[PDB]
Amino acid sequence: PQMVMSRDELKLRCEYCRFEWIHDTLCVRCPAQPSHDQREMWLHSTWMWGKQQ
Amino acid sequence: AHWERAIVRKNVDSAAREHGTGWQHLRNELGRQNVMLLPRSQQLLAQYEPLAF
Amino acid sequence: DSFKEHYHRVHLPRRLALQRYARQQSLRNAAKGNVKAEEVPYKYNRWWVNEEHEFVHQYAFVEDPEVTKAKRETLPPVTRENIWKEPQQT
Amino acid sequence: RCYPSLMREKDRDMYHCYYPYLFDHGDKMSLYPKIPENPREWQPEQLQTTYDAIREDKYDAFIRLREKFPELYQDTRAWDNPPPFGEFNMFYSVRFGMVGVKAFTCKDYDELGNQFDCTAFWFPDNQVVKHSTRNGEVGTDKVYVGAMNVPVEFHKPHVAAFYKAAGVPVKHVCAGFPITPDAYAPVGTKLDVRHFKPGQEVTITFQNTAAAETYQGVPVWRIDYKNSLIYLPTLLDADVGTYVRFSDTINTKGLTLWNEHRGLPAFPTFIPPEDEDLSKLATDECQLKSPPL
Amino acid sequence: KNLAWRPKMSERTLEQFVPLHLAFPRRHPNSWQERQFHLLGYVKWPKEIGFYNAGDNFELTPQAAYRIYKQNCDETFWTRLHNEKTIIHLLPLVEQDPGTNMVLVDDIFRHHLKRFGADHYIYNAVMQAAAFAKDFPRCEQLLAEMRGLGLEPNAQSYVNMMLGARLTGKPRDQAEAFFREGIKTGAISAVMRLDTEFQMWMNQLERLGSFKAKVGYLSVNEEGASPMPRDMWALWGWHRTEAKFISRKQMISEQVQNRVRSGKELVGTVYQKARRQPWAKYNGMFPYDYNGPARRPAASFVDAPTPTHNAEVCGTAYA
Amino acid sequence: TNRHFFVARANAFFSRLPIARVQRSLAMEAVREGR
Amino acid sequence: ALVREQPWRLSASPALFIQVLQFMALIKVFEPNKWFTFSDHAPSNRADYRHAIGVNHSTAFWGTGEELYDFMVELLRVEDDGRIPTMLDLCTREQMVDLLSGFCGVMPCGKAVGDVFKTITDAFLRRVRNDISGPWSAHDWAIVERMYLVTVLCDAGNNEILQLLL
Amino acid sequence: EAISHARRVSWAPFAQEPYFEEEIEAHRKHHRPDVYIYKYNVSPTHFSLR
Amino acid sequence: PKKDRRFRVQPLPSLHANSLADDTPLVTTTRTLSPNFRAFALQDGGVFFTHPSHEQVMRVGQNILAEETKATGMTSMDTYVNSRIQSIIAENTVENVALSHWRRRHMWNLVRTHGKLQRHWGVSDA
Amino acid sequence: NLKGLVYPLPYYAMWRGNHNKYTYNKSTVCLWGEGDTRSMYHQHYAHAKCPTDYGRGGREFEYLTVKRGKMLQKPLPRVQYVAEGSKPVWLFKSWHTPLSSPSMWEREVQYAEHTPEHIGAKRPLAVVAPRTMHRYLFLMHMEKVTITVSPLLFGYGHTIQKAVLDFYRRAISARSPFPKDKVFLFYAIDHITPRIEVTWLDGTSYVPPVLEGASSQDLIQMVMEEAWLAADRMAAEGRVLNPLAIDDYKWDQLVVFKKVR
RNA sequence: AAAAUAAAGUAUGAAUUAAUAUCAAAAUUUUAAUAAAAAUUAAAAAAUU
RNA sequence: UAUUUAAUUUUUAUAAUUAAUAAGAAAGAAGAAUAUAAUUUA
Ligand SMILES: [Mg+2]
Ligand SMILES: [Zn+2]
Repeated sequence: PQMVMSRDELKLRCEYCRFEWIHDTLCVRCPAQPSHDQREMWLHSTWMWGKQQ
Repeated sequence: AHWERAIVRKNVDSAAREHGTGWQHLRNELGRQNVMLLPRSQQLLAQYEPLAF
Repeated sequence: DSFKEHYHRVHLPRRLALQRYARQQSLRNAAKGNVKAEEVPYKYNRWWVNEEHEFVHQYAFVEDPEVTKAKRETLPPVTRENIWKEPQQT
Repeated sequence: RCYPSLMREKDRDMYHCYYPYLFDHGDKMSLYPKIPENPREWQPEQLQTTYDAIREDKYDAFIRLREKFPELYQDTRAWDNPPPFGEFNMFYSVRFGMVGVKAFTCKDYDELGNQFDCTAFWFPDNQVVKHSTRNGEVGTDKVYVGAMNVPVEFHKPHVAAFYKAAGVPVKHVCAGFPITPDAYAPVGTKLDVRHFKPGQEVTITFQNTAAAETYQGVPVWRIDYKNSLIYLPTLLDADVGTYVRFSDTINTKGLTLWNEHRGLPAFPTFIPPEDEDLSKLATDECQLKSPPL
Repeated sequence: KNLAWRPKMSERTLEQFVPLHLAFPRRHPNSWQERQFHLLGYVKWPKEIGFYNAGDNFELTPQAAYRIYKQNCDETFWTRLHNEKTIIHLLPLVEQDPGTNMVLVDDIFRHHLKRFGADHYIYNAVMQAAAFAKDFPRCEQLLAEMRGLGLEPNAQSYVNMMLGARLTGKPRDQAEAFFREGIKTGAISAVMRLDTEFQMWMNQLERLGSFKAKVGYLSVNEEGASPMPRDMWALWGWHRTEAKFISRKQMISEQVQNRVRSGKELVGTVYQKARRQPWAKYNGMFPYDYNGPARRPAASFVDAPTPTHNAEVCGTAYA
Repeated sequence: TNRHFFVARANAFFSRLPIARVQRSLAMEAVREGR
Repeated sequence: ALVREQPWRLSASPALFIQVLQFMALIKVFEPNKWFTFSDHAPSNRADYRHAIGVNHSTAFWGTGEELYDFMVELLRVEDDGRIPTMLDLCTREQMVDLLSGFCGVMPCGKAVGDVFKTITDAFLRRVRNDISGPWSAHDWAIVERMYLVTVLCDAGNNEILQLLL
Repeated sequence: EAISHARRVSWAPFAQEPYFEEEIEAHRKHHRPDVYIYKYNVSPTHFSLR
Repeated sequence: PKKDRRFRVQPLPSLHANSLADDTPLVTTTRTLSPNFRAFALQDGGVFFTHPSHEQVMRVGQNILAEETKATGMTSMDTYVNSRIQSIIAENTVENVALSHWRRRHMWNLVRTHGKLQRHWGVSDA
Repeated sequence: NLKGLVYPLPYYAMWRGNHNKYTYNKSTVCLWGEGDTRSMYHQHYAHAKCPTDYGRGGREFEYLTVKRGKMLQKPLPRVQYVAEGSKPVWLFKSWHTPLSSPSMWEREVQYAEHTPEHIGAKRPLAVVAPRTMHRYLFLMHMEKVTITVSPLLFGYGHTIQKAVLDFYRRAISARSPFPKDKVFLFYAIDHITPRIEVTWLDGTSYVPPVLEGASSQDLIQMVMEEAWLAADRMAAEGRVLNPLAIDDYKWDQLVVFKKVR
């Protein structure tokens, strides 16, 4: 899914599109037309301190 | 000069720890009540005269 | 002398001592006149289906020391004739 | 592929059980979670279930359908009837091998014209010399097999001592085999050669010509149980006279060595029948051989 | 290449094994437990008043509850459910000494009947009390008073009839009659045939044997006595959203949500348009998950009278 | 690898089995089935 | 022999109880490290050390006196007042002394274990207070005194026995 | 097949929602009446704290 | 520049701001033996403390130890500790040799051997 | 990376990376329902797991467990609330049967003990109920709907009166599938808490529990759900039930999305 | 890669090299240009080839 | 030549509870040397 720079650049493009949480990372999922999927760019779901800042 | 006064502080502090307080209060209130015991002397009292300390 | 082999240097004899402390249980369950191997319960849930929907099995094998003590003590009976006189098919 | 299926511990609960899930109260097994006898430790929003018509009807149907159709459900019988100890559990049983000697090299044909190069191994005297279970920890047990009886004055004075303590006749060589508790055989047991079935695959540990080597797939060809030989289709890099440690190759890529289709081993030790005497028996009639490869 | 530490599996394969909802190696230390007790507005009470018993539940002491009643009899906020709750709190006292505690029940009874003309709650409650006190003819008398009053005896009233018929040492077919009459009345809806379901009811009541008995749930007297629940992050739900102990100004808000009309969502129906989805919600740590629960002023008692009998120990108040 | 199981060899005892006898025996078994 | 297949034998006769205990204290089974030590200035760790590449697989941790000592402690472990230990009301007083010195002699510290010491000493005083009234000899003082010497050695001094002797 | 005892229709010849709340019998869980016992719910079937 | 390896004092419970007010010292020591230290006021402006002696304090310690061990009996560590309190109360001197030395040299009292070489309290010419 | 004893089972240790090398813990890392979470409370795992049955935690998982001592095989549970000698009726449930018939939702084995003779019932009742949201009243198995209101009772703003009469308003509105000749409204004289009474083809009448703070769709869905329960209940008597014109649970349908351009 | 020749050896005994403390193994960054310079974590036994 | 690796320190009855990717009386020839542990041999 395309990664938006921040939460403000995140819009709901269709009728069926939703806001969802991927482990504290806010994202948009459409059960129809998956090309509408948007992630907020943020840390990986699994990160250590030295590995990711 | 710093290493040794560190040792002295450590001893007086642990000797205060046995009494449920520490160096951090003891310094202040040996200052407050105008006792003027040098920390070396507080070490001597802690080790050789526990009752006086 | 890394972290871990020093760790085990110190602690493996302590693990041995600890399980020795585990073995004394049976010992005062011996001394007072009781004789029992402390039993392990049978688990009826060993068959399961996971999230990808396939059959997953868990194997529980229970060792019987009163059988073992008999196993080492005397010979097995004579090997049945179906075994060696016919080969193992590849 | 080379991994089994992944099932997490959280995922095993009543809704994932292939058979009916059973809860343990310790004197009795029931399908209802144990209702704590002190009622005031009941948590809020918790239904203590004394009866459920949903989960009891499926159990009702299941049990009857089992006794009513015993021929369809024989696999289901694995749930209610576990194998007792010993009795050659296919997955849990590991038996010991024996110590051989690389004797010579030979050549055979199979049914077709095919030149094989056999290596012939000799099993001079195989006796279980020692039992060692290490501090009673599970899965830690060893059986020590000695070979090649040897005069009193041979070994260094500390080796002979060991053999005297054991009670076993003095051996040239001893090797340990890790095995399961069920696979034990008593100290001093004479091991025969047909402990190894001619069809099986054998793990071999020997000295290279100069470190130790391990061959994990090698099939048995032929067995002379008179002269106590065993034949193998390989050319080893090994000196003639090298002591070779034998074992059963316990799994070949997802397949167990011993199974109903493939076959079953004579389990803790082979024992010969009381009525046979090898001193009356010729070499050729004493022969055992594999199925064709 | 130790494989106990750096196994041969890719991180793509292995990242499913990273726990993000982590349970046992807990994140809440002990020092916080008390702090998070204080910020939720909870107050430590002395053992007489009440306590958090073995299931970490705050149970209000009997003879404590009666005093709360006798202060709050005429208060504006005191509703008719508070009365029957009080009476419910008095039951062990009702069994272990019926002579001096049925007078209390009758006080609440008369006061209720003059604060409100009559109620179904109150009659259910006091016939339950009379059931535990083993006055049976009192139960028939009370039921006749119900029917004469125009009150339609409730399903619970028939269960109280069954309880009183049971533990007063009276035979089956006096309970059976109550059950059958109750089911003819359209109170009890029983799905099974009468015999087996009466068996079910009696099998539930035999588990529930009384406060004085030798076998039963109510006959179990041991209480973990704690001023404070020994895990403050304790759970009634799945998620941490669903935690058991929530703030008092939250437990006001949910009560406000309950007693206000149903226009948005379904009450009483088994559908529940908004489905429970704990896993769908925010998974991540707030700054109070690191720095600790936020400091609030410790809940204090001003000008409390001096503790006479401070040397004496409180008896478990089950009596 | 210098251990005892590996270094020690059984050469000296080879008279205990008749190598030459078994080779000829399986020669007999070679001509009996006709390879 | 004495633990697994014939558990009754140590309880039946205290004689070999003490004999086995004293032999077991004579070789020092609980510090095997000094089995391998040729110079006491350099104590050898042959018993307590194992490395994963295989050093000391042969000299590794040999549970040697483990089962025996734990067992014959648990023969004296009857702390229950329901039944007194069956061998201790069978022992001669001199025997009680000698098996106390057995336990005191086995341990690497040279000190007896608390439960055992308490048990034996408390069993001894209730015999001494009885027998001092009846037939008594000067030798029966030797038993008491070399009881008190052991009692001082293990560092719990007996005020009662000392105030008996003085 | 691959189906568990639960969810299996009969013995005769998931990731997206991991947790469940347990089902009472259908005729039982449609309207489910209060019965006061001493501050517990007693049914012919279930118990509760309330 | 090198990392500082001097010893660090343990953290101490934070004040509630009550300490800021004068007449409230921020040292809180209220302990078991506290009431025994009696304060008197000298003419100088200095103070005069009356306290129990060394052996009295240690005797109190011994009483508390015995009183905690009356129930479960005395364990070996308790034994050794009580022995040492009992010694240090009566000390009169300073002890420079290891405590185990006497036991190591007297071990022959504990473990008796066969009577051929058996060692007694007199040995030579016997 | 295997040394020592290796068991003939094909891959037991493969998921922890091929080795046996620790194994002496009783304690592992845990999600909910994993091992050391025995002692904590959770909705799901209180009723779905026995707290002896918790094994080790994440990727170190028990595929193979070897323990010593005797085995206790405790006897299976015997089923409650049935007399011995009782002969049940047997059912055949199959995937061949679709979900549209009530013959999927019931007891598979059927006793005479579980068959209520209260109601006319030849075979016992079901245990599992379908769940959807009923937006409309549709005449399902009902023959009459009676709505009784006493106008004497009067109130301003949102009240139960408003709710029941909104039930009526929805019943008679243009988009309601309910046939509008069988909705009956009654004005009562003396002070009736307005009730709704639905009579089915059995002659049985249900009254939904109009609660304080009830709304319009609560009563609708209560009526519809109880209507399903009653369809099954009447099915138990042996009535032959006609198929419903409108299906509230969409079994035969998929979620369909509109197009792109 | 087979064949021929030469390496533990007793004896003789040089030469290049040499600021060094019993040594300096592994990693990370920094510091005016490899940095065996720093700091930190760490984990280098002895002899012979 | 220093570090670094690889091998060895000359039969260890036995191997792996962990790290990382293991060691019993002594040197001539390991052979009495022409592959027998003596091919009878004065
Ligand atoms: Mg200076
Ligand atoms: Zn879209």
